[PDB]
Amino acid sequence: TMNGIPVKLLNEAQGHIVSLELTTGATYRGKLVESEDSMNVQLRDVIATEPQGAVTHMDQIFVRGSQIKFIVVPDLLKNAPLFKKNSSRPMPP
Amino acid sequence: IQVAHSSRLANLIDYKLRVLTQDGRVYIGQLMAFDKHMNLVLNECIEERVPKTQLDKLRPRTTLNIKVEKRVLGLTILRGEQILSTVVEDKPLLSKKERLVRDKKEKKQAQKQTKLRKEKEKK
Amino acid sequence: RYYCEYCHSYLTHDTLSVRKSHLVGKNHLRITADYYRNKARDIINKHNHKRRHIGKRGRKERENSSQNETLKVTCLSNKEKRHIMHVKKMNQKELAQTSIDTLKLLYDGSPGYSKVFVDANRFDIGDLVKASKLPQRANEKSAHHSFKQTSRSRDETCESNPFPRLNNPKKL
Amino acid sequence: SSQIIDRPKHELSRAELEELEEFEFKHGPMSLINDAMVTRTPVIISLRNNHKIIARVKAFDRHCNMVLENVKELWTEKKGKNVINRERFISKLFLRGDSVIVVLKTP
Amino acid sequence: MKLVNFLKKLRNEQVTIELKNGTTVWGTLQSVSPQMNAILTDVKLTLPQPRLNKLNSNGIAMASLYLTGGQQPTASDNIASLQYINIRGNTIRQIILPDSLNLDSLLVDQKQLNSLRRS
Amino acid sequence: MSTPAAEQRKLVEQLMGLHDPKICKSYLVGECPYDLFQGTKQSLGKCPQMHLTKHKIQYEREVKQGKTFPEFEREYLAILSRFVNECNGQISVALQNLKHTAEERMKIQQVTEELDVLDLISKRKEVAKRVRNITENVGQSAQQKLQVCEVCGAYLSRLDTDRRLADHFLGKIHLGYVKMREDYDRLMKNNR
RNA sequence: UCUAGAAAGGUAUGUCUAAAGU
RNA sequence: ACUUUGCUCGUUCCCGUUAUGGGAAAAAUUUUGGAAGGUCUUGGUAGGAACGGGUGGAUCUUAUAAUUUUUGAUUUAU
RNA sequence: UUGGGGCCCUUUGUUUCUUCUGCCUGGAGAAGUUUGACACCAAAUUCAAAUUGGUGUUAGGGGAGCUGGGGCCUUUCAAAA
RNA sequence: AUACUUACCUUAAGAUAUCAGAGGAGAGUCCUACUGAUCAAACAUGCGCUUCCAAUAGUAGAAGGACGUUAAGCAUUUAUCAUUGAACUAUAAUUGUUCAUUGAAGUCAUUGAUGCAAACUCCUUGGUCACACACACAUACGGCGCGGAAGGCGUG
Ligand SMILES: [Zn+2]
Ligand SMILES: [Zn+2]
Ligand SMILES: [Zn+2]
Repeated sequence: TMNGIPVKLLNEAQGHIVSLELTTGATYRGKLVESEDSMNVQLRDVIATEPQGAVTHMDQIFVRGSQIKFIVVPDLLKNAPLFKKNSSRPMPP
Repeated sequence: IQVAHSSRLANLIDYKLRVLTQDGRVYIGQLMAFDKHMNLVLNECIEERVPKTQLDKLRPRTTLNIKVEKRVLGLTILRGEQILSTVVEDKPLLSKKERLVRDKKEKKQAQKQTKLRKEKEKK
Repeated sequence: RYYCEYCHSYLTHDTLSVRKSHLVGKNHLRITADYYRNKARDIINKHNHKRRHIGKRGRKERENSSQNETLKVTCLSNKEKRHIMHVKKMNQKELAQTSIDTLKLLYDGSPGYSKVFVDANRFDIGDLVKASKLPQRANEKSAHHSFKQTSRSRDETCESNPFPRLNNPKKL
Repeated sequence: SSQIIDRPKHELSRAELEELEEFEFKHGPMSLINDAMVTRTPVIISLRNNHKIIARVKAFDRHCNMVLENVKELWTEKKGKNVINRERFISKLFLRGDSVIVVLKTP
Repeated sequence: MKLVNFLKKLRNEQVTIELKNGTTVWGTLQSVSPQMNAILTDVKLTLPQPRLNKLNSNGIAMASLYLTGGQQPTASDNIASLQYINIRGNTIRQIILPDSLNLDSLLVDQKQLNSLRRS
Repeated sequence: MSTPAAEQRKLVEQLMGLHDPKICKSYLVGECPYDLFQGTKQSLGKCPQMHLTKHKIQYEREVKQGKTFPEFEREYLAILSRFVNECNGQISVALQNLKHTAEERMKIQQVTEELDVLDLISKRKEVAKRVRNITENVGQSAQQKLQVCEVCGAYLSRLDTDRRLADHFLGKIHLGYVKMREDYDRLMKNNR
């Protein structure tokens, strides 16, 4: 349908280091390969913190989208174009 | 601080909200986007919590002081299933008159941009 | 539909197989790299100074700093300050771009060298470098350069180059 | 009738959606709440948080959220062998329906 | 019938929203969203002590009630008093209506009446 | 559809004798040619016979242990043979189009003038003019440089690398038509 | 029984052809 | 309520007369609504009006109370 | 036009609307203000030079004209006592 | 810039405030630069409306931080189990106790972690405005200077 600024921003951060905390307590942090429309993400070369603290390492992971609590994208995407309020799209096809 | 009575979440962009969540945590950050599912995008948020140890100090019976864990998170997006309430904390960096001036200036620049793009593609 | 905000071009019905092929398009990558270089350049280049809150100076401060002395202030012409600012901007960029890399040049013959410093045989980031090499679906992209590749394998041993001085070395 | 029950809900049209909702209230499982709204019998609702309430139903909805009147909440609490019974009287009340378990109709 | 269109008609009325946690919110109601996202102006958040000596309150809701930030500190009971809270819709258990309102004019569904009359 | 339970309902309802015209036996054997080319630019429309998964896994059971029905094979071979011979006609048309470019009139008179210009040191002058005519034929090739993909019939080129060819050869058209050619080779070996 | 004419584009891709001196 | 005949009190003016009547204004004044102008004070000043869209974005309604957000497995309890 | 005094010059790229000239024994001179002008980032053609693609800047204060609104006053008109 | 090749793909429906009246078009719908009332938005314009806006007659001060130091601060509390051997209190999967083998997996930290209190240093923010260096007040206090920020209420 329409997605709006947060899920579209998550699609703007494909390729860069993100840090996300699931709803079970874990914290995964790696390069985000493919996100999807339902905030269903993959992550490559991640550093996986278990809830009681034991950090391990694992090559790829596919979290369910429904379990995410937040996703911490890089800082420069503050200046992303989708946050521009007055936009002038040229013409439909 | 005083917020206008008829001010929904669409109108509080660039305020500094204080979003409560399902776990006692609180994300004090500047709002800049939201959605139908109410999953915000906080700019400079600081995820706080009250620990399991100092939670006895809040139990009902000078003042009370609680030591919270400020944990800085830069440009989070939240998941809207978790949110519980939002409370405004601080007003923006700009005024209202200054935001009016800057919004007219941005719209003027966008219309000049589309004018030049159209007259360049016709040439 | 979809609209590439950076690209400024619309697209037909937003299917992930069309959208993902746009997002690794070479022209979209040039437009996005220009956008983010310019936005980082704008937030570096923007000198926003604090607003000035001038208080009325007291008497004894006025006697002391009226009886110190007056200092000459130096200022330059327009072409001088323009040339100086071009020099300062290129010096800040080469400090930001450079990096000390002498531990790589200095272990160049050591026994386990290909397993650590090669950067393609590393066990942590080993698969990523091969994975992100890119398709190069352009024949002339490989047909441009006519030098050697010098791929140092991981299987190399201690036996080759037994004496490092005799194979001609370079001084640091 | 059969034509609206048998088909999927995305193939109906708008008049058939409203007809299906009227059919689901008048001949269905929520006809218990509808009969208690008309016939003024008190209902006993067991909410999910172990509060039982007793009231009359002024209106209901497809989600089972309902506007009550003369609400008498009744819950029990304990910590170990100490146990009391509590009661709270609320005059008019809107119950968000995702917490209900078993609407009952008093004989 | 959709019963949230009843809640949209209550404007500028004091309600007492029970949340799913146990904490109750008491303030001037405002524009209610179609998914029942209530906005309250002058709230008096509180969390009821269980009124048995040995028993516990909600821990999560207690830490949440402090971390709204506006808890009036020196008081005894968990009462926080702030302005403009924005309660998300799926967390409200029941809403204690004011007593003075006339249900027999509020509960008339305009769209249902239109759909029964025009068909 | 819009809600995912609707699409899931669609799938389970299409999951829940076995002869007659109602069931596309060509899909039942496997890879209906009106199914493999649904969305592409060689689209035939819709498959006329309906396709259904309960029948297909019953056929999987039947050819796993029960039996094989060779009427299904001869129907599939008829549909496969008519499509493959039709696209053999179309690749003949494509190389005819290359020929018709190659025997274009003004280009033939230009190469005829350069080949009259081709007419020991006589052999050295003739070889220099013939290498100029070879470069004229190659200039006509540099206008095109087209070969024909022998399976699908679409154009290709050799100046292009292996990777853009690998971009072509994993197509919907080319994989579908490779599957058609492979079942045709299998059935023509097996029937003969 | 109540008169069937399917699109025409978008993005991605390589190659050709070409336009430049001091 | 209209209508006439005389008495009395009475806003203002005239007359028979300064007792008191006759006639006129059915007035002087106060309030509301409109036009003109005085002065004070605040704002704008290069784009605006009408129409046309197989035009973009917002908001609402319905699919949508069935695994991915909003009709509940976070008051930790048996 | 000149002379004196006070305050500021962090205006740090010495007024930050742009370009050129220019300054602490000074606060200055010219040119320009949106189918445009200017600053900068990127690249390939093997210095620059050139084009193509992007991001921005185009300001603040005062005065005459016209105009939107508010308050008070005066004149007139219609209505109520 | 132009041209050709190949890949991928071709759109959920409806609406734009409500109520009520009058009029009209073959019981309901639709319309009215129709009419009233209600709601909403913008723009103006107002209130003795409410809150807030930092010394120079001095080296100060308020709100917020420090992912700053003293600081290994002061006080507490933790650091894997098994199979066996030698001894061994002992319901356990010899638990308890010293030493060893073998075996599972095994975030780092013990200058840590949790509790408590103070001192010092450093950031960011604003009218550092105008007039004045003064004898006020029970109806408690001329809120009777120019502004600016935020909210309340009313009108056009
Ligand atoms: Zn693009
Ligand atoms: Zn078929
Ligand atoms: Zn092919």
